[PDB]
Amino acid sequence: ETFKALKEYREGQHNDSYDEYEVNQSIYYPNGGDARKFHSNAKPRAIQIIFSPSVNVRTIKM
Amino acid sequence: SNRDFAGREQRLFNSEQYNYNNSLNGEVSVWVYAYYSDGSVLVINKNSQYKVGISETFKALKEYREGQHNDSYDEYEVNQSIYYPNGGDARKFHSNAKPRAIQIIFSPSVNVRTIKMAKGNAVSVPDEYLQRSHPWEATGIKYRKIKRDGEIVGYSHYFELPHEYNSISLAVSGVHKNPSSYNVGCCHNVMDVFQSCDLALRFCNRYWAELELVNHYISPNAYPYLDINNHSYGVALSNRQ
Amino acid sequence: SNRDFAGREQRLFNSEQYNYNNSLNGEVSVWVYAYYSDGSVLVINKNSQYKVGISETFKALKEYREGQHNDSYDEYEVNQSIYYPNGGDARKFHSNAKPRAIQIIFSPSVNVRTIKMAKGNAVSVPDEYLQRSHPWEATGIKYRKIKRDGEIVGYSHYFELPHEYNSISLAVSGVHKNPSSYNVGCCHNVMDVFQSCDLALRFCNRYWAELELVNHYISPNAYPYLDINNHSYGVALSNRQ
Amino acid sequence: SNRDFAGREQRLFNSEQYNYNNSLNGEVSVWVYAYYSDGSVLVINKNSQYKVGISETFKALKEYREGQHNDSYDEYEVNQSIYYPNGGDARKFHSNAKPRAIQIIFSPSVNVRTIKMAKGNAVSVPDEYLQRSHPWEATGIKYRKIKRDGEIVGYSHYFELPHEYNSISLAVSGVHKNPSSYNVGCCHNVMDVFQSCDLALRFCNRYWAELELVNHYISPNAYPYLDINNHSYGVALSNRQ
Repeated sequence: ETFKALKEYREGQHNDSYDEYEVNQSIYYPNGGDARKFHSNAKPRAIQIIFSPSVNVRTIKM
Repeated sequence: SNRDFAGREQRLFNSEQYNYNNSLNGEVSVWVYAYYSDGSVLVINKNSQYKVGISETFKALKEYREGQHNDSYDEYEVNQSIYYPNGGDARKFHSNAKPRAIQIIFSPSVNVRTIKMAKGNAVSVPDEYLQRSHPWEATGIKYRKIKRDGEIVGYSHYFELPHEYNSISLAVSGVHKNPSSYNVGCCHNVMDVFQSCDLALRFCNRYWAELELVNHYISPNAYPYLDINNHSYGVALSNRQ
Repeated sequence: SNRDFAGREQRLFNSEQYNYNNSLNGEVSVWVYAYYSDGSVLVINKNSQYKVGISETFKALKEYREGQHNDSYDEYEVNQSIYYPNGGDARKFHSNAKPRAIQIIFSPSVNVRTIKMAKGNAVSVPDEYLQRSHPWEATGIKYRKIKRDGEIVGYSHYFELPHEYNSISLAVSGVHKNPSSYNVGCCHNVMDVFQSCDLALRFCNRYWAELELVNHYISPNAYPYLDINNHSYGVALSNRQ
Repeated sequence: SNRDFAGREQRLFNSEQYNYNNSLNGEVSVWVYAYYSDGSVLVINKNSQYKVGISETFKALKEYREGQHNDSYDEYEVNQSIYYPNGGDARKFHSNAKPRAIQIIFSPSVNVRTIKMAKGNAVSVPDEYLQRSHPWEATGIKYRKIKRDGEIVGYSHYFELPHEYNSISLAVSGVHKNPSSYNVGCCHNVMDVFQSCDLALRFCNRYWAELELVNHYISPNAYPYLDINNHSYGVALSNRQ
């Protein structure tokens, strides 16, 4: 997944979508964007990766 | 030499400002800063003679973005589910409009031993139920000295609200220092204190970042501040050029 | 026997809550309930030491539905036609946002003889014209005891506004009981009462039905209430398990 | 002298970066730039081990302005009239959302003789009809060396779409250089190449101008670029300080 694809998207509701285009610009390069927030609440705070027990753990790559 | 009158007058002008603020004729001031997860900060300031404070509801401390969408209907529902568990029909687990932290700051003209805080729950009860509530706690011992160049420029109490259950109403209060034995609230001056209640000036605003707060609110007004990095701001004036 | 310490401690814990509230260290509390024709109810609550009250404009008591349509422009006009007959350009004869009834409730820690109400007209004049207005009426004799299990848990004043001309502003005030001869407002404690003004916590909310009010506001907080069926709510604590 | 170890280590650090990229352990990368009449540019980038490519539909290459109006219903219709003449009900002769030009860029770690392109028509057919389509053309001979300071920093294929009939789907593919006789896709490593398919990282974005692309995408990441003035960008690293 891309950075943008991992950001919170709320289906059928407002998403601050124009401002969040700008958030992205300021994430890709410091001071690159014209966003009206310091920290986007759409950014993931954590990640968990889970594999089925049928994986070989020594093959996992990230 | 002692004939540098520019130097002597500069030092006096600053000392006079320091001392005037600390006189019974001067201001006492309080600020509440509410810190939100998007990095924006709400400030509420009040400035008055004699005594000063601030009292806000749970809802009033929640992030409000002027002239933009605020999820306002869903946030009515968030409130209902905060006032009573499962009381609301909200489409989120955690409202990002809830303050993540609070900082209370007093001007150095406060008497720290007079500071009082009522930190209520979300229905504005200080301590679980009204029948068992003392209506304030004296929190002065918890205030840190905000210092610049050796000089106390302010007092800070900082507390996080990092858990889902930190949902608060808040009032704080302090009294202007008075080392005299003259009671400013006794019969000769009491109606002046009643007038001071009417005369107190309030300010509020939401800044997009702590950077803006520091650059455009704290610094231009020579206010005290302590930032999230534990760095002090303000201007030392006592016997200083 | 007298060796049932669980029983004795339960009774003391409750008696202590009763008595603490009624101490000079305790809360006094007031609620204004405004009842609308759609069955929803606005509550305003204030909780403070020493004395407490609530003061609202005509407009502030009108139904407001958070995050939904409110006929807001037409309701500006309704107001103009309420402030002066034929002063407005409203598209309705009677605004359903006007309160149909009011209930004032005080905690049992109030002294009923101190209760004061200023029930103004729509431009906030107590009695027709300011020049002839006493700024309050002492309404204590009109308060009914809200009782549970023999115990007074609160005091209620209920009044309807069933006529087209009942358009009001409203303020109410009461003082915490004090059977002592120690004046809490005299010179030794006066600045504490001034601080109590800053420290008072406010709450407001509109509930969709009296059922919600009873289930999710009155009951979980052990507050007193009297419903439109004349049924009492609250918790008796004096010498009770 | 030979005892300037800062100098020797600087040159090695750069040479190591050059060489690592070109190792079988390193990345191979491709970029598609689509140039629109309003001067904005869409970039699609993919970065992977072993081999890498990009495949897009006609519609996917059309200008999309995030969070703004896009004439989206009319542009559904534009598409219908592109897929079949007079198939749509569009209110324009020429959509300004259609790319005016394409540039394909590969990292210098590609083997140019492995580059393959399938430039289809608007219904994703490489050559008029599927029955007569070879599914790719080997276009390596057309790639220009992007050079800085003597060093090949990338490879460019640039082609305009200046006619009303240049309506394309597009896929491109290249393989990482491998001067060894070790086949990275043979049985000892084949499942690593299958994993590389999962592990490939994609990026896409629309920049308002080529200036922004150069300043904020190409330059900060030490990527190769050739601008519309035929000027080269990138960083030379082989045996350089």
